Amino acid sequence: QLINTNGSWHIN
Amino acid sequence: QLLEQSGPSLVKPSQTLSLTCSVTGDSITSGYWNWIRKFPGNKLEYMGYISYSGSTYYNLSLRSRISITRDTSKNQYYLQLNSVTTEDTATYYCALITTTTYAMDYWGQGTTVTVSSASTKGPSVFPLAPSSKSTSGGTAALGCLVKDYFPEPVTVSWNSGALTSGVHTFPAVLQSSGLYSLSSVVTVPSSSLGTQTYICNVNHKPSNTKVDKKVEPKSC
Amino acid sequence: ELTLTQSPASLAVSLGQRATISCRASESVDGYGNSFLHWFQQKPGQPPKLLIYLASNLNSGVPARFSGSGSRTDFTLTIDPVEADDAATYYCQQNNVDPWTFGGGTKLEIKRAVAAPSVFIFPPSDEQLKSGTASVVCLLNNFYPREAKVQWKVDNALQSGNSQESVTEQDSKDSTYSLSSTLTLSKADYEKHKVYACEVTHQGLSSPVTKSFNRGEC
Repeated sequence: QLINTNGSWHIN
Repeated sequence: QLLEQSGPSLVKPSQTLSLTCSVTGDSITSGYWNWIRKFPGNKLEYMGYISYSGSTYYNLSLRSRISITRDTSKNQYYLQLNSVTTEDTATYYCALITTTTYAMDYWGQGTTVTVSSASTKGPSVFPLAPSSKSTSGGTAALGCLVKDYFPEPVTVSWNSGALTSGVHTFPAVLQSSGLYSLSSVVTVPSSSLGTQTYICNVNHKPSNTKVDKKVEPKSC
Repeated sequence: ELTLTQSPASLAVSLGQRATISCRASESVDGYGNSFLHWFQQKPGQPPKLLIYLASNLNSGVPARFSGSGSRTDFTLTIDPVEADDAATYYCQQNNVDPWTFGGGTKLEIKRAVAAPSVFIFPPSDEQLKSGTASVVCLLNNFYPREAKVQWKVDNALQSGNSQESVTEQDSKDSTYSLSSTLTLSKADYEKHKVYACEVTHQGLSSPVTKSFNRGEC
């Protein structure tokens, strides 16, 4: 369930 | 599920553009809430989002003069763009990204925004009457000339939306006066002209104007 | 910084054939086993519509004629078979590398049989004549291909600098285009003359067609 930060997606 | 858009369609240069997206269906405390804009022909530029948590992400080209905010009780979010110029003239779409697709999967209809010091002006609507100079076979063409309005856009429907088959609404032309002009036409059976009623509905939101024009046959 | 390059800018494909549009990223848009590249379709007066999410997944309510493939930097949208309803502009979008971008677009045109326009003409209304201006309007209905030529004649004299025109996007059903041209004269000028004519050249016509009316006559 990816989440996005400053343009990039990633887990947790 | 509906993303409704609100805001001014006309902004003066060096001033601030404020747009609103009202969401009905699910809460904005879920997903990512974005603004995108489409330039007059026809490039798309991503503007940015406010997340479910209230964190924002901006396109670096816009980081200087952009602000995206939200209101969770009203379930709305907003776009603020400062020091606006004629290069900010575009159509402004709001859109949602869910984690089901991780893509922009729901959109709003958009808000056409013109940057100008000129004031708005409602259209004059004149008939384009069917006659022996616009018939071929059992087919007659008729229309409406939507003349001298500002700014864009105008939308035309026929018989309140009942009549869609054979309807052509043309792109507007910018006249030398600086006012737009647009035609809309439709082909119908020529045998019906005497017994069937045809009305164009012209919507010009920028001037808060709606005009219904009934078009009748030309007989000498 | 990151650029998405679409190819070609415009593509002409016949009904029931295959269409392929490419999108190339300067850097990878992959992440966590996924390619963060998506395909949208936009028609005039409408928002973009999601066709393919994550490179190769079909959005719900989108026909199976649409498919997506590729990875890393090289991606491809495919329409097979292409239908009349598929006339639109197509965009790729990536959302995993700052800054987020779209491709420049690829317009898809349906190839079909040559069709000559039906030419129609409309005198100005009297109501507008009251304003001191006359708009005469020439309509070219349902023609293929797009390239058409419209010249105005007033009492058989060729006009220039006093008319404008626009063309619709391709029809979603019959794959034709339509054109509208407007001649604008002052009331005085319009009343000084008699024959108002629109001359049309198109591939579907053996010879140029001159569609006209006479002021005061049926």
